[PDB]
Amino acid sequence: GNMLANYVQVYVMLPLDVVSVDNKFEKGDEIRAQLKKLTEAGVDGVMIDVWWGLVEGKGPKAYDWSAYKQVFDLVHEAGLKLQAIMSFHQCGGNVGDVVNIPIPQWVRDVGATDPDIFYTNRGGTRNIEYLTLGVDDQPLFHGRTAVQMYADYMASFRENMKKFLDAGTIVDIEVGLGPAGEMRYPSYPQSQGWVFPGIGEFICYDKYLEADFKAAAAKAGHPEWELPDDAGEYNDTPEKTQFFKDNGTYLTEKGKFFLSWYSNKLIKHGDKILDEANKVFLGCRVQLAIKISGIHWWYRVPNHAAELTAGYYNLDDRDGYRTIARMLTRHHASMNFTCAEMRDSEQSEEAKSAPEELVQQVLSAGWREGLHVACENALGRYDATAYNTILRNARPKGINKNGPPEHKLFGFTYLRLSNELLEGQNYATFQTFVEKMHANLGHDPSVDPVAPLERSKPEMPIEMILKAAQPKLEPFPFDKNTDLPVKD
Repeated sequence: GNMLANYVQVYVMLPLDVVSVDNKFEKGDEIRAQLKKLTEAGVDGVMIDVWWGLVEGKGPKAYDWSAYKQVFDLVHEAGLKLQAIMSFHQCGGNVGDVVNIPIPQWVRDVGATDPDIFYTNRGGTRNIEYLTLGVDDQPLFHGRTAVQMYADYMASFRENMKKFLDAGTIVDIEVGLGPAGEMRYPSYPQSQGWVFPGIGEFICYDKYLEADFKAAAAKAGHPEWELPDDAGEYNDTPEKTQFFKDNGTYLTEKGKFFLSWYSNKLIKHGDKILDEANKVFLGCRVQLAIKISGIHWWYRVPNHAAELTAGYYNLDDRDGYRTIARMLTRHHASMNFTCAEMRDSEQSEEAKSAPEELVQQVLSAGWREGLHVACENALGRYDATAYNTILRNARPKGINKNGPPEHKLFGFTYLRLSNELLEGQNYATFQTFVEKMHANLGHDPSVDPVAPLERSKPEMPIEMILKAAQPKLEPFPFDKNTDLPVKD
């Protein structure tokens, strides 16, 4: 047979500051020159955050797409594909961050009288990076619900970016579903004192979510159940808490119920927003995608505390990522993950980290459910070893010289475009990496054509999503090293 299906697309994330904090595009010459280097390297496309805080920052439904239209023109001009992130979250916000784009001010002004629009921890601190899913359907924003704001925003995107959708330049719409665009709770915020590898905190104490839990608990026959109060704080370790210790509460009926409620609220948050995104982009030659955070710390202990507080109900015998993958199937949505470049030996022992096992579990879960799985690197790397790790995860069993690979990533996106990537040995090493991802076949402008987006299949009962959690299956086999390594 033939081995064309070993080809893995490579995308490059554009710089964080590509559009200025005042929603102006001022880097036309630089970007054009940078994209020229990417085409010379055989890159398939680029990816960009489309910041809600810029486009709708001046007022409700006051959409200004003018800066992004200019960037998209340069990408189209370059013959590159484009993945657009609907970025409903804050950019920056930490002391020292250069690019700071909070969510629109008129949205946050509602918090002056209703601070419960923000994800809230047990101590009462409000996180302003992203609106709590508890107000998904609360009409608090000049009459609109949060989901309405997101759907209207994506609708205006489709109408205004018609030229690039019709031409096929845009191939993916990534729907931001939480902090950093990731479908998770803000369980480890730097802005509130979290330091790696703290277990994080459950962030479900805003009045809307607490009322939701109260109702669910009452209906379950346990009105005495309250939200956890024994889980510790951001920087604790699992054994210093009653919730996560051995024979802790997370193993009790009470704990199991809360964790199920917590993680299920997140899954249905994505399910409903993907449903509305599917209707907005119906007929467009795009695939919808979500982004899953790579919470690799405390993976090597039974409590998986850091994953649990982020909203991923993942245990040694419970696959908290295949449930998410099962939810995505009806939307034909792709699952975008991270940590593609990480090796277990690169992490510290005290963090109980296992990024390789995490990546293998997530990829395997997506592949078991027939999804397109794509990945990013979590940290900026320019060394051959990082690329060889990505190559391993891109084709776990290497090249199939007489057919399609057993499994493969649908794509990889490199974080992140910069001048240091495009100079000297960094650029030469990157170009070799693209060649190996393409299986030495060369850049293919027409690979993986995107079919017109079809309507989501019928919504599943939560039982069908939860069925995927157990029995937890072993991951598909991954080779230790790629068969197509890059020379240092």
